Amino acid sequence: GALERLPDGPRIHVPRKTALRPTVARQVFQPAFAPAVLSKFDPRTDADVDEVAFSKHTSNQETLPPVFRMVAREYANRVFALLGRDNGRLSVKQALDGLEGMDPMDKNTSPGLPYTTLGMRRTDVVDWETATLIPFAAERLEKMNNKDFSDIVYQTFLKDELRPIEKVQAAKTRIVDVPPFEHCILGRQLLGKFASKFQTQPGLELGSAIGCDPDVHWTAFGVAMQGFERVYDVDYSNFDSTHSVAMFRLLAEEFFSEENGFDPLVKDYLESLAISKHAYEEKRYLITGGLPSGCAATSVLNTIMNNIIIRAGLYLTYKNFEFDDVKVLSYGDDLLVATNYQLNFDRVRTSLAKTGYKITPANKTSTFPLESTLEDVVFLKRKFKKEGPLYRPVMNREALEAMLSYYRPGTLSEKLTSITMLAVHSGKQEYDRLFAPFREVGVIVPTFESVEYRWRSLFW
Repeated sequence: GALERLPDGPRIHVPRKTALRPTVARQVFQPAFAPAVLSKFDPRTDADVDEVAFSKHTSNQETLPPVFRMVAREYANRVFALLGRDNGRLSVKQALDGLEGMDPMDKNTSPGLPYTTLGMRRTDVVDWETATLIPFAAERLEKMNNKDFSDIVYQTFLKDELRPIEKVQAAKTRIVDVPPFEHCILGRQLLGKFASKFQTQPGLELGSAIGCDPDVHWTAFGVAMQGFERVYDVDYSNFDSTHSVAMFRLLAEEFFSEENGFDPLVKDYLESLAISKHAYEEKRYLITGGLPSGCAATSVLNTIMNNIIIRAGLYLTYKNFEFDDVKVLSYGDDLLVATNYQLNFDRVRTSLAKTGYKITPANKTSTFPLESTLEDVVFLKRKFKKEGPLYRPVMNREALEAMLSYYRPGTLSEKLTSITMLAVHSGKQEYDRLFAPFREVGVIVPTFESVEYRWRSLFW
């Protein structure tokens, strides 16, 4: 129903071969993670990755009850009271360069279709100084400006990454959707002003942690949450399903509305995300519902949706629930609920499952605990460790060991450099244990003290 097979087109190349290679650490740590299945003939699975990858799109939740509209409206009122309603569209130059609260558009990333077929890059289709598109791209943009997204095709392929061993064996490989470059430019034009503002004020008050640096913001987040009796963690991750098409409609008319300062065309842009045409080799699918991965605004949209959904679930579960009975901190599929009340998220899970949404605990368990505090929760694979008046993001051990066990040739040193800044919060003994396999074989890795100094100095 939600996945319609269109007529075939030309073959867009899809990578069937991982770029990931094992490090010296793999044989020591032996993680229950490995490169995702990219090929029909992978011996590590019995399933067909092409069938399994798209199975989530075969069914989609048609409708949502009235409570979702009510929560979206109220969440919108709180956001735009904080962020203001100056959310008009940016110019193409402004979109390319970016505003104070956001980076410029990456010129090295894929231009999308049909440019990848013709062997072109983003720098070929636009001049970055003048902000001038080539005749073909200018016509495409003007077409979209007339509310017509008819010939926008997302370049779709399998995501080359580490997955849990269970997902490898079931061929549960994630999908990447790359939109055309002019679709990305339009998207940043329409939502970039809001986004830059949204990503620069992460915290409990906004309800979002998007755009945070965990090194600094863990203290702010932690300090705001420590006064609450309880903090629960919620995971939205679900390979088998995607966002309802109805959710896009709610955001279009309750959140990203003209009354909240957005351009008239946003409704149509959001529709091009909700119902999208995707190219996967020769095959062409029309997919109803779901968020494309490669859209710059994806993680922001997912964060907002999931914030709305958890309160909707609470209203659906508890007749006497009120908006301010909890505080929410959302980041993509990860969510914290801070409250003084005792809440039963097993019951909330049952309520949300009636609307096609799955929630699980953020940790290993299969059931939600009745009691949960700040010290118990996991958020972006990190716990909250108190350090005087500060909080530090202590990353899960299995996560660190998995990251250290594989790499991409060429970028090893900068991967290890990033991991030192994650591993520092686990203490010197653990830090040295994690990097021991590398410097036993002669690799120089920054000392614990050098990286600990850097973090400490952030608050002096």
